[PDB]
Amino acid sequence: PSVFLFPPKPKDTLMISRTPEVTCVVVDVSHEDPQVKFNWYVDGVQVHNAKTKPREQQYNSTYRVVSVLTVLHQNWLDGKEYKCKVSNKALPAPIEKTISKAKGQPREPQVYTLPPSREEMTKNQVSLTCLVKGFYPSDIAVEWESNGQPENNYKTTPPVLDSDGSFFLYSKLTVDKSRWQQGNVFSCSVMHEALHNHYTQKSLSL
Amino acid sequence: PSVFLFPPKPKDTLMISRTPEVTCVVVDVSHEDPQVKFNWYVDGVQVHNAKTKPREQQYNSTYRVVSVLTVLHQNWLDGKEYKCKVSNKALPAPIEKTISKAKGQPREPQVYTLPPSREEMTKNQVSLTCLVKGFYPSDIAVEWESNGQPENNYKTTPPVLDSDGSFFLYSKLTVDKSRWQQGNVFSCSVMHEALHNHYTQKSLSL
Amino acid sequence: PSVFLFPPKPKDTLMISRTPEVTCVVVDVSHEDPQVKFNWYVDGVQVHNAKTKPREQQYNSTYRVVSVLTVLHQNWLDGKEYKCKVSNKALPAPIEKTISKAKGQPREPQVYTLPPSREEMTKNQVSLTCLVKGFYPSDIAVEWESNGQPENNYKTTPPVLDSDGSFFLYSKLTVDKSRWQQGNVFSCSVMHEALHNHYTQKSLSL
Amino acid sequence: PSVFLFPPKPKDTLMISRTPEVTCVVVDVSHEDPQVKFNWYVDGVQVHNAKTKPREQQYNSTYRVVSVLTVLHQNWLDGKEYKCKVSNKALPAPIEKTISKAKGQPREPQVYTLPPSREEMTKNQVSLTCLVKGFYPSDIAVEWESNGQPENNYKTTPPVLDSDGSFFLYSKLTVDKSRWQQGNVFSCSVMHEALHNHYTQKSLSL
Ligand SMILES: *[C@@H]1O[C@H](CO[C@H]2O[C@@H](C)[C@@H](O)[C@@H](O)[C@@H]2O)[C@@H](O[C@@H]2O[C@H](CO)[C@@H](O[C@@H]3O[C@H](CO[C@H]4O[C@H](CO)[C@@H](O)[C@H](O)[C@@H]4O[C@@H]4O[C@H](CO)[C@@H](O[C@H]5O[C@H](CO)[C@H](O)[C@H](O)[C@H]5O)[C@H](O)[C@H]4NC(C)=O)[C@@H](O)[C@H](O[C@H]4O[C@H](CO)[C@@H](O)[C@H](O)[C@@H]4O[C@@H]4O[C@H](CO)[C@@H](O)[C@H](O)[C@H]4NC(C)=O)[C@@H]3O)[C@H](O)[C@H]2NC(C)=O)[C@H](O)[C@H]1NC(C)=O
Ligand SMILES: *[C@@H]1O[C@H](CO[C@H]2O[C@@H](C)[C@@H](O)[C@@H](O)[C@@H]2O)[C@@H](O[C@@H]2O[C@H](CO)[C@@H](O[C@@H]3O[C@H](CO[C@H]4O[C@H](CO)[C@@H](O)[C@H](O)[C@@H]4O[C@@H]4O[C@H](CO)[C@@H](O[C@H]5O[C@H](CO)[C@H](O)[C@H](O)[C@H]5O)[C@H](O)[C@H]4NC(C)=O)[C@@H](O)[C@H](O[C@H]4O[C@H](CO)[C@@H](O)[C@H](O)[C@@H]4O[C@@H]4O[C@H](CO)[C@@H](O)[C@H](O)[C@H]4NC(C)=O)[C@@H]3O)[C@H](O)[C@H]2NC(C)=O)[C@H](O)[C@H]1NC(C)=O
Ligand SMILES: *[C@@H]1O[C@H](CO[C@H]2O[C@@H](C)[C@@H](O)[C@@H](O)[C@@H]2O)[C@@H](O[C@@H]2O[C@H](CO)[C@@H](O[C@H]3O[C@H](CO[C@H]4O[C@H](CO)[C@@H](O)[C@H](O)[C@@H]4O[C@H]4O[C@H](CO)[C@@H](O[C@H]5O[C@H](CO)[C@H](O)[C@H](O)[C@H]5O)[C@H](O)[C@H]4NC(C)=O)[C@@H](O)[C@H](O[C@H]4O[C@H](CO)[C@@H](O)[C@H](O)[C@@H]4O[C@@H]4O[C@H](CO)[C@@H](O)[C@H](O)[C@H]4NC(C)=O)[C@@H]3O)[C@H](O)[C@H]2NC(C)=O)[C@H](O)[C@H]1NC(C)=O
Ligand SMILES: *[C@@H]1O[C@H](CO[C@H]2O[C@@H](C)[C@@H](O)[C@@H](O)[C@@H]2O)[C@@H](O[C@@H]2O[C@H](CO)[C@@H](O[C@H]3O[C@H](CO[C@H]4O[C@H](CO)[C@@H](O)[C@H](O)[C@@H]4O[C@H]4O[C@H](CO)[C@@H](O[C@H]5O[C@H](CO)[C@H](O)[C@H](O)[C@H]5O)[C@H](O)[C@H]4NC(C)=O)[C@@H](O)[C@H](O[C@H]4O[C@H](CO)[C@@H](O)[C@H](O)[C@@H]4O[C@@H]4O[C@H](CO)[C@@H](O)[C@H](O)[C@H]4NC(C)=O)[C@@H]3O)[C@H](O)[C@H]2NC(C)=O)[C@H](O)[C@H]1NC(C)=O
Repeated sequence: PSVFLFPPKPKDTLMISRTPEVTCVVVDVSHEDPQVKFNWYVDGVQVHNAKTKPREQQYNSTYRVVSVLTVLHQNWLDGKEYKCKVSNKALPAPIEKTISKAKGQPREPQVYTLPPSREEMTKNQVSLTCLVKGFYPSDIAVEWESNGQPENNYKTTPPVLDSDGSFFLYSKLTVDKSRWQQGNVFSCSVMHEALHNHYTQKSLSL
Repeated sequence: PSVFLFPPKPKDTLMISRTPEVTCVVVDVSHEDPQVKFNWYVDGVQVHNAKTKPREQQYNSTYRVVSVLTVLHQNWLDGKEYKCKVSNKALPAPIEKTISKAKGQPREPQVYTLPPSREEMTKNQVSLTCLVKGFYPSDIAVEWESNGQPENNYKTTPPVLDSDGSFFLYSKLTVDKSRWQQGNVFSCSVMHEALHNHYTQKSLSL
Repeated sequence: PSVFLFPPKPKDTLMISRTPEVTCVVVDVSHEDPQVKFNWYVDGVQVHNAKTKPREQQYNSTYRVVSVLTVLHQNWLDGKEYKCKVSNKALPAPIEKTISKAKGQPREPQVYTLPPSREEMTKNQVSLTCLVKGFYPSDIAVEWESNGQPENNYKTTPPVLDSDGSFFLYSKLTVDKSRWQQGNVFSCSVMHEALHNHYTQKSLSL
Repeated sequence: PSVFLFPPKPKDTLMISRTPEVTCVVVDVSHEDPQVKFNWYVDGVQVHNAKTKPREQQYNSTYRVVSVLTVLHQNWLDGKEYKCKVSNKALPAPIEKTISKAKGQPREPQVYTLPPSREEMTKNQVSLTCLVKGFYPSDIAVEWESNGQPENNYKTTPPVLDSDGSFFLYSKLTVDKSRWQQGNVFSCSVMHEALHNHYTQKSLSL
């Protein structure tokens, strides 16, 4: 019987709108010793009931019981260590897996905007590109805006480790040629931990 | 013995960095019946221990006991009704004061930037002005940036009710003439509930 | 039982036609000790009967007795300290609340009128704005005139302290686009203590 | 006991000099039932001995037995389905995991090379970028050359699915400013299934 802690999705931490949650999961819960008793400790103080809220589930030939605890942004972004202390009878001595954003003197993500190669103009749909480099840690979200209104045709590579011990990632927003020539202004937003107001925006036009 | 609920400061709600808190206070707590027992209910479910955390305090010729409960942005911005149910013996039937951001189909704050009257150029320190109008509700924060770096010399009128049932407010950033002539770019940021990404920025230059 | 002194409205002080009055008010006057005896002292000499003139009034579960004393412009603008010395039997030692408007070197507000950001022109109703800065003390009132006739659509932020130890405040007069383009002449009037003839007017047009 | 099939590395498939191999691996092989009997079938006909060649290995508290089969370029690029049929006594009915790379009409990536945003020039190290889009299937590898000699400072995002059902990926080669200004010629090489000679190269310079 082994435990697994799950950090929250980025998007949900960086925004005041969402509810980011830390997830703890237990798999391989023997039919004979089905009792699992979760114990959550926030940094140090037990958050007891806090928000923990499981359910049981039959699976493989075993069980999978998942218990969830809500997290306060503030605390997370500030590194409060979150701890899961799960207990069973089959198990010998309760397992205690832990999890916190990975400490690490943050690096202010650099963000540039790059236009389509003359070459691409040859086709009926050009492609704009905004590289987001040298930031830390991975957590970060990118979104595109052509005005106040944000666009649809766009994807975002996940991050890769650079040599700096830094991070970088790209994002494409394919756009119908006309648009681009008709010199419209586009902007890719980058929300992250170190951006002064957890945000910065750049723009591409003609 | 009467109770008073206190909504959180704007700044602390709109940002993922801060810890916005709802404050409940009891004044006029008779020397003979000093026992006050707080009961907090979130929307409906009692948050029992949640985060409540008071202390007693001798004052006037009476007592003032303040108990505080932490609030999750999400929930607040979404209107969860927060309720304080205070009880004493002197008091007849516990008092139950409540409090939630004031419902009200929000209005996307319009934000413009205005330069100094030719007339002001006459002095050794000009003044830039960004009006923030027609938004709702009052909650909103304004900050100034000349580059990535944010400035110091600046104040922000509180809001006033307009005819629209809307709100508006101004903000000055006095700046040394040279600066202004040396065509530097300035920007006043407006963080609010309805701004797509809870933010928008405008700029003033030459 | 607690007393509250009320300085006169600005308009009423700065003009020779109005009668500006200082108001003293008593709240929570216990049904058993309803006797309240007003004692007015101007600067030093008791103004005894002067113009004091109350009446009694039953309220929530208490009484609220208001007594008023007329003030001479001259004396006020010159700083004569006005004092209210209220006495009751319930109360221990009569309360003596005082009131004079600000101490110090009044300063001449300098006023500028500013037009609507081109951007605002995009809408069906532009907005004119006249900042009134660097004045002392807060006392001051603003009024709008598009001709000899003054307008209606307009509000006035209260003052905020600046760094000069000075004061400033703004005022909006939203106006329907056409009229503004139709190059009409508008003026925001500023009545204050240090304006030569306790007034000054500026205008905005095309 | 569970089996895992491993497709060959791209470079090894697209080139006539390398030997690309499909790998089959068995984990959690119980100390009591350590007998694992590998059965390889190419597309349909069992390749019996073919080239299969394992060995046993003790691990955590279990065994991990890896057996490898060499693959003919031709057959692979043509889609021959490769199958691993592993059997043990502990296990109930042998596991048969399969593996062939993608089905469908491969598509010819179109490649563009893009320069660093003027803005980047502000720093001590610019960054070159060549987007590789609209290709199928994911299989593909990129390499950088500044001459005949290929560089080191560079990473390569994995692919992401686009809307065409196509694929695209980027690759950064940070380079010290001077060199870029010193107008040196750089080229990013793209080896893939549909590139005429399973290759194509583009260059960036001044
Ligand atoms: C009997 O059956 C059970 C389930 O049955 C499955 O069977 C298979 C065949 C399948 O086809 C289905 O039929 C069915 O799912 C078995 O349970 C499994 O038990 C495994 C252990 O034996 C366990 O392995 C771990 O898996 C980890 C990740 O697995 C992902 O993939 C699953 C399927 O795609 C998915 O369901 C999982 O949830 C998980 O994906 C991510 O899960 C998050 C939880 O919800 C989720 O988070 C969300 O959270 C917020 C909250 O609202 C919000 O929802 C967000 O959207 C979201 O972020 C993620 O989104 C979600 N992703 C997706 C795409 O949904 C894997 O990481 C583990 O790796 C570790 O184990 C190695 C092996 O021992 C170690 O060597 C490694 O070190 C590693 O752990 C390291 O930990 C270190 C510190 O913690 C790190 O430094 C290091 O980086 C880690 N290493 C790595 C490389 O990760 C591990 O393999 C399975 O997850 C579990 N399945 C499920 C679903 O529970 C059961 O075991 C069976 N019995 C047996 C024993 O055979
Ligand atoms: C014995 O002494 C006690 C204290 O002693 C005081 O004595 C005086 C003379 C003083 O000089 C000192 O010696 C000492 O302070 C007495 O206690 C007082 O009891 C009063 C009742 O008798 C009570 O009146 C209410 O006051 C409300 C606001 O008062 C502010 O001002 C205080 C002093 O400046 C300040 O300390 C208060 O805290 C409060 O200011 C704001 O307080 C928030 C609480 O901390 C604070 O919030 C923060 O929260 C976050 C959390 O971290 C973060 O900290 C943020 O930074 C921050 O936002 C605010 O910042 C803080 N502001 C500042 C500048 O710090 C007043 O609003 C009440 O008005 C209501 O009452 C009227 C009369 O009955 C009603 O008619 C009105 O309707 C009104 O209630 C309405 O409610 C509706 C719905 O709720 C609304 O629709 C409507 O808008 C409301 N109306 C209005 C106009 O408000 C009320 O007057 C005093 O506050 C209390 N003082 C203290 C400090 O507790 C005790 O009473 C004495 N015995 C007696 C009976 O004589
Ligand atoms: C009962 O009840 C009540 C409640 O109320 C309610 O009720 C109901 C039933 C009815 O009946 C009524 O009453 C109401 O509705 C009570 O009483 C109340 O309350 C209180 C007491 O407690 C008071 O006081 C408070 O508040 C205030 C405000 O007020 C104001 O406003 C209002 C509104 O509107 C009004 O009404 C009033 O009056 C005021 O004002 C006004 O008045 C004046 C005079 O008359 C005016 O003027 C006039 O005159 C002139 C001459 O020339 C001219 O003519 C003009 O035109 C006119 O008009 C003005 O203008 C007006 N305005 C308006 C608004 O309208 C406040 O202020 C206060 O406050 C205080 O406290 C706080 C806290 O503590 C603070 O903050 C502040 O500040 C103060 O104190 C102090 O002060 C100082 C100065 O600045 C400072 O510095 C310091 O610091 C402070 N301290 C502290 C602590 O802080 C208060 O609070 C009220 O008012 C009342 N109401 C009425 C009616 O009035 C009672 O009590 C009960 N009973 C029992 C329970 O006991
Ligand atoms: C014991 O323990 C262990 C743990 O671990 C650890 O430990 C230690 C002690 C040591 O010893 C070791 O082991 C380590 O460290 C265990 O085992 C383990 O774990 C597991 C089992 O459980 C496994 O598996 C998992 O993971 C995976 C990953 O893997 C990968 O990676 C890694 C890292 O590195 C490696 O190692 C491996 O191998 C892999 O890969 C690799 O390999 C291959 C082959 O060899 C390669 O290739 C090669 O070959 C070629 C030919 O030509 C060439 O030569 C090249 O060059 C070479 O290299 C490759 O490349 C490599 N790579 C790397 C990375 O390196 C994963 O994958 C898996 O996953 C799964 O599951 C999940 C969940 O479930 C999912 O998601 C996925 O997906 C999968 O499944 C499935 O799949 C499919 C496909 O896609 C899908 O669709 C589906 O959906 C799915 N399902 C689901 C549910 O979802 C897994 O998880 C591992 O691996 C191991 N490790 C090792 C060593 O390996 C055991 O178990 C224990 N015991 C007991 C307790 O029992």
